[PDB]
Amino acid sequence: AKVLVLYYSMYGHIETMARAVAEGASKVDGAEVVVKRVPETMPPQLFEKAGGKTQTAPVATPQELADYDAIIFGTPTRFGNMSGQMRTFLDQTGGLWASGALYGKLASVFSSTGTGGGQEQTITSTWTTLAHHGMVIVPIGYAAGGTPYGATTIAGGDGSRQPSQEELSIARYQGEYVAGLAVKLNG
Amino acid sequence: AKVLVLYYSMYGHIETMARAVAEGASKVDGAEVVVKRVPETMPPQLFEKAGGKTQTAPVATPQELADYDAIIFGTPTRFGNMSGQMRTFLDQTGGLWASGALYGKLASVFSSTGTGGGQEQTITSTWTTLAHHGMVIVPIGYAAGGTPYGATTIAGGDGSRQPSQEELSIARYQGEYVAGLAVKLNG
Amino acid sequence: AKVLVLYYSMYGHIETMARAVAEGASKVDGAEVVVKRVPETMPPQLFEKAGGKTQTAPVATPQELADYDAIIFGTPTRFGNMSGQMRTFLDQTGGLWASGALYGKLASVFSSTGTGGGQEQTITSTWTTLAHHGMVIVPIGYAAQELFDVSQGTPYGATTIAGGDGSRQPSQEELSIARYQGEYVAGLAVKLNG
Amino acid sequence: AKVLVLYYSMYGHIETMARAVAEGASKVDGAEVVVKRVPETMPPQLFEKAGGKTQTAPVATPQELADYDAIIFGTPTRFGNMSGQMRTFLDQTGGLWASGALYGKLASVFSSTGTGGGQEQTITSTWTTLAHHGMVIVPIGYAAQELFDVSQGTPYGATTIAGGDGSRQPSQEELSIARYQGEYVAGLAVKLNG
Ligand SMILES: Cc1cc2nc3c(=O)[nH]c(=O)nc-3n(C[C@H](O)[C@H](O)[C@H](O)COP(=O)(O)O)c2cc1C
Ligand SMILES: Cc1cc2nc3c(=O)[nH]c(=O)nc-3n(C[C@H](O)[C@H](O)[C@H](O)COP(=O)(O)O)c2cc1C
Ligand SMILES: Cc1cc2nc3c(=O)[nH]c(=O)nc-3n(C[C@H](O)[C@H](O)[C@H](O)COP(=O)(O)O)c2cc1C
Ligand SMILES: Cc1cc2nc3c(=O)[nH]c(=O)nc-3n(C[C@H](O)[C@H](O)[C@H](O)COP(=O)(O)O)c2cc1C
Repeated sequence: AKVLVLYYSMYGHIETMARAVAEGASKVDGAEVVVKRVPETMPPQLFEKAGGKTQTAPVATPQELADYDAIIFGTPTRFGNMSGQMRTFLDQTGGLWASGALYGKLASVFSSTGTGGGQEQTITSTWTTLAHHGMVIVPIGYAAGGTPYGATTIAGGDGSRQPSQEELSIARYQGEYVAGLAVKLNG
Repeated sequence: AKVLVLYYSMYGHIETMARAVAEGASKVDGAEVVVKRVPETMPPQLFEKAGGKTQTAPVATPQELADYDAIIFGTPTRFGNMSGQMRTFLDQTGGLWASGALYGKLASVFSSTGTGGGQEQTITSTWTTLAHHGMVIVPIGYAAGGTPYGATTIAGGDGSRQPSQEELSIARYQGEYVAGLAVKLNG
Repeated sequence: AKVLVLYYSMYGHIETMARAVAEGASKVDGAEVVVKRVPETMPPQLFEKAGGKTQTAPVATPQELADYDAIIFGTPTRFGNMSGQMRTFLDQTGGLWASGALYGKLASVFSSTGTGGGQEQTITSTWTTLAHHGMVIVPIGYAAQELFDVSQGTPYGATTIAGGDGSRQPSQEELSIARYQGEYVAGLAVKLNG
Repeated sequence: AKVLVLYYSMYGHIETMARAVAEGASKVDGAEVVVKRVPETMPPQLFEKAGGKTQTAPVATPQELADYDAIIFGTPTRFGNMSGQMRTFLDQTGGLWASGALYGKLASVFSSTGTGGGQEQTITSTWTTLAHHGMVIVPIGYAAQELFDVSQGTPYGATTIAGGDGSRQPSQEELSIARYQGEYVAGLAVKLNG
């Protein structure tokens, strides 16, 4: 089964989580794992002014999402929604929608946040879009700051540092668990 | 694989939908289907005053939910949430939660509504509880009044009549599709 | 303006928060503040065996919600929804809905959780119902620090952590935010209604 | 009171609804009403090829949102969320968030959909962001029939159906509800701010 970890990061928190998700997924024998990012939509000079961390993962196209049995989506919490970049990207998947291309495939969501709240709403509002595509939605439940909706990191914004070891463990779990389901369903 | 259709109905709309869901599930060779209701919490005299339709399906206990590979939950739209009866029932599943008993099992949701709106919020707010239990959430997507979140019936409240043939077809689809996934995952 | 703080509590956490909300509301001259609870639905023997806490607040009826200008709703988080007791109570507001009785009145929500997870969904899923009644929804955002009586969460409404075992009590930081919510909502109620 | 109707539209459906909202708002004496759009993010050539509609409204900046008492946000439904254009615009409100600039101001939301599905989630997921800014959320409920200029949906905000092919235009029933929303929000804005 093929697993895509697909993410948006501006300051590297989701980037770090994505690597952990992918490590977890790669523990599953039957699973082929790939990590890609959605495009940055901000002009590089605006990204740099804002202090962004340049992302180097390969860039996904909207249409290649069809190639995978499971897609694990990472986004920062942006006032309780996914980022504009992820939203712009998903707004480009209309052509898949029309064809059923993601129907029945597994979807799961991870996030990162400051200490203001909103991470639950980010994850569940991202589910909604995934449901329009007919994707099967995988929460993490009581595996575990924490939500049962998906892994999170609390990045205590500004002088910000880094995901905790416990946070990265839960992120690894989410990838291992999603990948295991993907192999059960698809070989 | 074992499939439970679990529902709450006061005026029979969800009752009618549940039968359709179960017909759909029963089309799947590997699937064993059972229909049960959550208890009515209103005193019978209060139910009758309100014009309720007496429900006769067997009553589920909260703990027997553990026996099934997939659970398809039906609730009327009540101001954009599940009914108090379904909420009281799910509030009794704490003992399962604690043990992981529903973790990884499939969950899906259907609803009924008047013409006021709220059906989307009823379905997605019910998902949230299912996620706390670690259940895998199955939307219906573009199979289809309609929502991709789950089957609905628009019961145009008062002088109310009945689910449409197209509505009942989508409800059958939801059971067939959920049951098919349950057999893929569990035999 | 008349402000109702309407709550459900099994183990006292929301009760403590309700009292805080009401204290904040009472700071507003011209706000008349009342605290009531929704009925317990569990048999008393079961409530007692479970260690539920007895409470002095008067029990609300659904009808009387019409008599206020603002209603601040408190509920524990039950798997990311309001409690079955609050849901069952709100399901008895159909007659009010049909007459418009709560339309345009102010509404706000507070919660409690064991370990954090779900609190945002509890608050926003309760907003849904408030919107069907046409109530004006008041989130708390991140208010100016000087408006809190303790020097310092969610923007959706005040919350408290009860711990995994239920033994934690609300901190003065948490209670300060609850007091702020009541004062802020009551302030708006008087601005709109005298 | 100053009321901003701030919208995104690709094919004109939300533009038509915005104009309706503004017409309703303008009925309130003392309400100063302004309509602006968020910037298009697609390259113009791609917008044109896709059949996007050109529009006269002035383009808003994020900063100027601070200058209003009420903001009524319009967005098409994009898989049950606001559009990437509105999301990208709101993600540029961090400086306003940090200064409190929108706190306590009134907010309300309207939408459009192709075939119905998702509209409720678009509106309530936009409320989330408004709450992070501490805005007072105004749903429309089911208002008294006599307040609509056409004799007669969701309670969360006005909506319109564009059809599967995008060719449907908003009905006078739908537009009446949009006009109501603007008049009702503007009325509240003047009650609160003069
Ligand atoms: C536009 C904007 C909105 C934000 N909204 C929230 C929020 O609602 N709650 C929160 O706690 N943090 C919020 N933050 C902080 C980010 O979620 C946080 O810094 C996250 O760790 C960044 O992930 P990244 O490094 O992958 O970009 C927001 C940041 C931005 C830029
Ligand atoms: C307390 C209450 C709340 C209601 N809320 C809504 C609503 O938000 N939107 C709606 O369109 N209908 C609403 N209705 C109507 C019911 O969803 C509808 O009648 C449904 O078909 C009943 O299903 P049942 O026959 O299975 O009870 C509500 C009804 C009740 C009693
Ligand atoms: C059925 C049930 C479900 C619960 N779900 C959650 C949950 O989703 N998240 C959580 O952190 N705590 C949860 N709790 C813990 C409660 O939120 C906690 O008991 C409550 O906040 C206490 O408030 P009270 O003392 O006013 O009853 C749950 C408790 C029960 C009984
Ligand atoms: C990426 C995308 C996703 C969409 N998702 C939905 C949907 O979830 N539900 C729906 O009914 N229509 C959906 N539509 C149709 C739009 O909501 C419709 O084009 C929009 O309401 C038109 O408003 P406008 O003319 O102002 O752009 C979608 C359109 C696009 C381009």
